[PDB]
Parts: sequence; C-alpha cells; structure tokens
Amino acid sequence: MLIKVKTLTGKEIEIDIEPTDKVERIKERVEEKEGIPPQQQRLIYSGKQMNDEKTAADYKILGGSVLHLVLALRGG
Amino acid sequence: LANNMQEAQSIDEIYKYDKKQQQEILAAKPWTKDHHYFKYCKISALALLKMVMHARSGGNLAVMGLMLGKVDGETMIIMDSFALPVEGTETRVNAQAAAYEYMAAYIENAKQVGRLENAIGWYHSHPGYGCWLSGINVSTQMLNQQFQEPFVAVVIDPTRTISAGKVNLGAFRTYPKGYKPTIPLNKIEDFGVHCKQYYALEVSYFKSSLDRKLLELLWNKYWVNTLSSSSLLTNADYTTGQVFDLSEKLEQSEAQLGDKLAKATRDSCKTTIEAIHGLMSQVIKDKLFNQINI
Amino acid sequence: GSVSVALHPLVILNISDHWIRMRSQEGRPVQVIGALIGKQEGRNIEVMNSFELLSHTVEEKIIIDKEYYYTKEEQFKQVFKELEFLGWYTTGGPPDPSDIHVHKQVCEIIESPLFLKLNPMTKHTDLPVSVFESVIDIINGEATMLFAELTYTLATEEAERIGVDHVARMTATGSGENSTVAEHLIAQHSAIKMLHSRVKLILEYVKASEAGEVPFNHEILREAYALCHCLPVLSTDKFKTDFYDQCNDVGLMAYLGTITKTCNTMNQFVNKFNVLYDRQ
Repeated sequence: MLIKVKTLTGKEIEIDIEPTDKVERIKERVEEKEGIPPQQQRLIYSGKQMNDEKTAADYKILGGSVLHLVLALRGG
Repeated sequence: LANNMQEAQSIDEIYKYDKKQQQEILAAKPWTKDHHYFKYCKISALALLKMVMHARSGGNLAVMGLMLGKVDGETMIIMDSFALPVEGTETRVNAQAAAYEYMAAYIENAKQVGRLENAIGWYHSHPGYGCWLSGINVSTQMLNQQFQEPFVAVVIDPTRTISAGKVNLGAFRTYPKGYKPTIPLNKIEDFGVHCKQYYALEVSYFKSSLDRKLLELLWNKYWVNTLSSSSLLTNADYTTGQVFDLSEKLEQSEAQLGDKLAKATRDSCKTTIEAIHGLMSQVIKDKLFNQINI
Repeated sequence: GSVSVALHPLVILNISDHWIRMRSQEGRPVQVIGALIGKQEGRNIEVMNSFELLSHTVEEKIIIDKEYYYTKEEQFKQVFKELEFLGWYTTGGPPDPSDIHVHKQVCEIIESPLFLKLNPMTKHTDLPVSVFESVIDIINGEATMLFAELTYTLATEEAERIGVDHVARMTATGSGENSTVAEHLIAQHSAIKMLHSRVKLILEYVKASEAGEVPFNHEILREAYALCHCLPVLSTDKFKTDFYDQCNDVGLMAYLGTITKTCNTMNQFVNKFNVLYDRQ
C-alpha cells in the first residue's frame, strides 16, 4: 500500500494501510512518519473531511486515493 | 507612454514561476541552518488589496484566510490571497469544519485553472487590536512552521487602517523552542508577553508592468496634488529620523571596522536621493509657475 | 445609459494579474476569460469581484467549461453572500466574432450577461477598459448583434480607496535596471502634460472668441482675465530667500551623503589593495 498524504505546502507522505483498517491507523501512520499531534490534524478526501467514526470498509477509496492533510489554525 | 519599452519589462519576471527552481530550493532547505534566515516578504498589490478589503468587510468581527506564493533565497513572495468561510467572534476565530474543506477545494480548483503557486502563509485580522502575535497565533504559527516550514504570519488591522488612512500589515515568524536570542519601550510593549518568542519581517510590495500601466490611468485629478505637492514639508520628521538612524548605523559600522558599511551607504543614498527628488520637484514647479510674465 | 453599471478598482487588477501571470507562464501573450460577480439593485448593476474560468478549444471554437463554473459558483457563495453572476470578461482589442460566440454560449447561464473588455496591449491614451452590454435585439433574419457601449462608473469602497491609493503611490516596485530618476520625473511630466493640455484648450477657446467664429461670452472672458492676471504667483523677496535656503539645505544634504559613499568606495578599494597587493 502506497497511500499518498499531501500537505498544502507541497510535502509528500507515503503510508501503507489496508482499507478495512481504521482511520486511527492512518492517524498513527502519519504520527510515526512526521509527528503532528492527533488533536491538531485534519484530513480531507474528495473535498469532504472524514469523521473518525467511519470505518473505511464501505468507502469510496479503491486505490490511488490522495489525502489532503492540514493543521488546525486559530487566531486572536 | 512612448520612447520606452512595451514588451516584457524588468518588473514582470517577479510574476514568473519556475517549477525546477522551487523544487530545488525546497529540497535544499537552507532555512534550518541559520534560523534568522527570512527577513523580507514581498506581497503583490492584488494580495494586499484583497486582504485589506476582506479585513474591512468583516466589520468589528475577526476574519482569517490563507495566502499563496513561494520562497526564493532570503525572501518570501506572497502572490494571491483567498479568504475563508470562518465565523469568528470579536476576539477569537476558530475555522472549525468548513474552512479546511474550503482550503483543499480552492487549492485544487486554482491548480485546475493554472494557479501554479502553493500555500505560503496565513493571515488573521485584529479589529482595532493593533498588529502583534497573540498567544494563540504564536502557538498556531509554531504548529505550522514545525512541519510546513515555508510559512509566515501576516496580521492586518482593518479598523486602525481605515481610521488612520494607512495599511497596517505585519509579517512575523516564530523562533523554535528554547531560542532565546529616552528610548521608547514600544519595542517590547506593542508586542505581547511573547515578544521574545517571535520576530518581525521587512514587508515590501510589488506590482507588474500591466498593473502599473493600468493604474497610471486610474484617476485624472491627482495632478493638482502633484503640481502643488509641497514636498520636503510633509516628511521633514521622516528625514530627521532617517538621519538619526543613519548616524547610529554609521557609528556601528565605524565600531565594527576598527560589510556593515554597505547598508549604511545604502540608507544614506536613499535619504539623499529622496531629498534631491524633492528639490528637483520644487525647481520644476518654480520654472513652471513663477518664471512666467516677468 | 441602459443599465447603470458600477465598476470597482479590483476587477481590473484581477484581469491585469490574470493576463500577466498567464503571459509569463506561456511565454507569449494569450487571451484570458473569466466571470464577473456583483449585485442587481433595481435598474443598477454593480460588479465588485471576478474569478477565473476554464475554457477549452475545439478547432476554432472556444467552449466555456460548465461543471467547473458550477463548482466555483457553489464555492464562492460561502464567503460572499450577496454576490451573483453578472457577466464575463476577456482581454482583446476590437470586438471579434469569437467574443460574440462566447457571449451567446454564456447567455445560457444568466438572463442579461455583461461583457467587460480589457486592453492590455493598448497603443493610445484612450481608456483601455470598456464595459459592453449585449441585449438581444429584435432584428429578424440574421442576428445582427452589436454590443452597446456603456459608460461605466468607478464606485469604490473606502478600504478599496485606501488600497488603491497605496498601490498607486508605490515606487519600490522598480528601482532596478530603470533609474529612480526616470520614475520620479515621469509623474511630473504627466502632470505638466495634463496642465498644458488644459491651458491649451483654454487658449484655443479664447483665440476662437477673439476670432469671432463663436458667440461672445462676457463672463467666461472675464474669468479668463482673472485667471491670466495671476501667473506670477507670489514673486516676493521672502519667497526667493526661502527658496534659496531650501536649495542650500538640500545641497548640504547631498554633500553629506556623497561624502559617505566616497568613503565606502574608499574602504572597498583599500580592502582590495590590502589583500591583492599587500605582501602577506
């Protein structure tokens, strides 16, 4: 598996996770690849952010899927 | 508009994007070596105008958004700015759910049309709250800089800008963890309690040849304010302050000598050129008006 | 006439940036096409923003992408609420049948589309931006269509005014191969040229009046006399003394400022001489 994770600035990440596996698995893949904290990460596919509670068993990912990774930002 | 060049001018190569050079400079990563690397941020006219308009259109509430561009050498180029669908209070903004989907979709759509630049920074407006990094902007800018290294925090104040007639744009970058390193105290006061945590940058603006050509015919009644310009009178305090800082720089360069002389010479040349331009305008006015019917 | 259109000084900047970026990317100048947005208030149309559009080519025909337009229309409504599609723009000179074909195709989206034309390669001082309105006439047979010329306005927000003034007064955008003296003198040249044109028009009018080929106006002539009896503005001795004082002060500021540059060149020369000529 060579699922691509792309940041908006141009960084590339390659991870290996089976589709039946939980989104927490993707989370900890990017954890052990980069180290961005779990609570400061957002992932987007097909223009819609996925929820943590949806297992990717019935999901429109059949290979070649690119995941847009962003970091939560706040201001004052 | 004649007796000059009309093809691709010397102010248009700044708008050209070279993919190979950007890839090489991203692979090189010269920022990690010297942490005081970036010192200049060049913003397009369109990006600044869009930022100011979006900040003012939000009223008394706070708004936030992204800004695209690239990085070359010691400078960060910010080309375009696109807003975000954020709902913020008078003090804080969140950008909870629809902001990130908007970011991804807008970047993809822009890449579809031909926008070849990547995201280079984020901006957030203080509605009359000065221009400084708050304890939350510092944390989020550190978060962004830790992984997406080319980044910059732009702060804009719409209320103060509209009240005083001058834009207030500040570019800042955060030091990493553990990086410690009659005069007014505003140098420490106008920043938050994290004044030692982040450092500002020199902000400059640029525009294309077509931009300047179209903006030349923007309005045909500022000629009165040019003929009766009254130069060397509205910026005397500016020239005195520049002379004082120039004397300080000269003293520092003299102390060092006993490469710092280059910037002192540049500052002196700039001040003298401004004064000479003012005198030239005054001489032109005198020749035009007072040398008739003598 | 027709529908009063209000143009902001942000659409034109968008078009110019679009044209410059695509010309730089493609190497050679090209044609850019997009879509305007604004508001419709009674009989008033106001254009306040624009976003780029994707267009494909089939031999000679140019086809505007529709799915991308729909996605962009759904996307832009999130940030801007009271903004609706009004017209479409392109960069070019004289009107072309390709433009009319594109307008007819675009007409399927909105009832009364506008037509904003920008001139990036203008060869005169005439206004390069022209707002055209394409109303479907009732001419039978062949569709004889000539877009009516519209006298657009320059309605502008306050922050828009501030930003426009800031970019207009910009001077650091160049100062490279072209001397800053040129940029400083160009503004004075343009202002003097416009003043000279106005006074030349006044001179032509008074020459016509004294010739007798136009009706004699007793009020405008006396106003011209009042204007013409004050060209030597403030020729007092105190003004001359102040002018000489200012000139001397600027001369001193130039002397102190050429001395430092000469000293810097001195330092560079001595540094070079103390390494490439000094015997270790």
